Amino acid sequence: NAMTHETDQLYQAVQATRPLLRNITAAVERGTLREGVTVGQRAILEGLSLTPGATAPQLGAALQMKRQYISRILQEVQRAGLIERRTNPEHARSHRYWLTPRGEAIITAIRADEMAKLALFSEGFSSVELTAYHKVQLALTRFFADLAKEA
Amino acid sequence: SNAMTHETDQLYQAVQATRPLLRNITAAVERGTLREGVTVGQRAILEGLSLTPGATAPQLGAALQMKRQYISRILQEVQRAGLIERRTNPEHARSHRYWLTPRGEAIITAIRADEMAKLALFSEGFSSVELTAYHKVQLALTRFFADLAKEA
Repeated sequence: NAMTHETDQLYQAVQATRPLLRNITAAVERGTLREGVTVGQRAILEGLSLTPGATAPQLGAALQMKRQYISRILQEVQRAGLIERRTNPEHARSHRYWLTPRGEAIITAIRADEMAKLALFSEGFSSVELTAYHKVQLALTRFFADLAKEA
Repeated sequence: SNAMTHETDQLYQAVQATRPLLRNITAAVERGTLREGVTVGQRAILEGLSLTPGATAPQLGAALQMKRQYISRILQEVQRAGLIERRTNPEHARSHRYWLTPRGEAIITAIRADEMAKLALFSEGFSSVELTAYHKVQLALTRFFADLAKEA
């Protein structure tokens, strides 16, 4: 039973993952709507910022999102003039997408606002505490993945 | 890039892991629950009734932050499996109140013992100070984003 206090505490942290994800999404949306876009649209803009010229299937794999969802969001951001499609002379059906200057400006603004807010949050903790958070967060992700594949 | 960029880039990567983490937790938990013959959703209801014996379905819904349709579906599954029972509510007949059966009790106990033993295995890889920092920052982040969502 010597580990009980620690596992009770860790379980409480693990249980906060679900409300945390809901709160991240809702907080993110506050910032994205100021730039006229949704959270889902932001995800696609961030994806194309990271990999200019990606295909819809590639974006789906990178963002771990279903084809249907990627397809809908691509249409929304394209209609809004935030991305453009260029021809793919190697494989014509493999449509490739790039941010437009406006889409670039929007995702840049969103990211700067988000990092400024993360900086605010971080001011309340030592870098040692935050580094421990990161290490444990990633190790838990790994740990549960392994249990799901193996146990 | 100002002096905080390294730290916020790292924290951002941690925040971004929240979605695959929740997926992986759910998948890992399901491995344990199916060994005792139940699903993850069924486990959530058994755990809720373990914590508050005699709860109503709306009370469980509020405690678990789940929709009434979902709670209703799961309550039927566990009742059909003989894991919970409904008792009469002579104060408000409409307000059905539920309790674990001894079988439901055995199952959720077994699931919880297994989950905690696996959390202890994980925890062996870290100092208690690291894990405490994780808990503190986890809960502080939950609050921080809640506040942004309500206020910004």
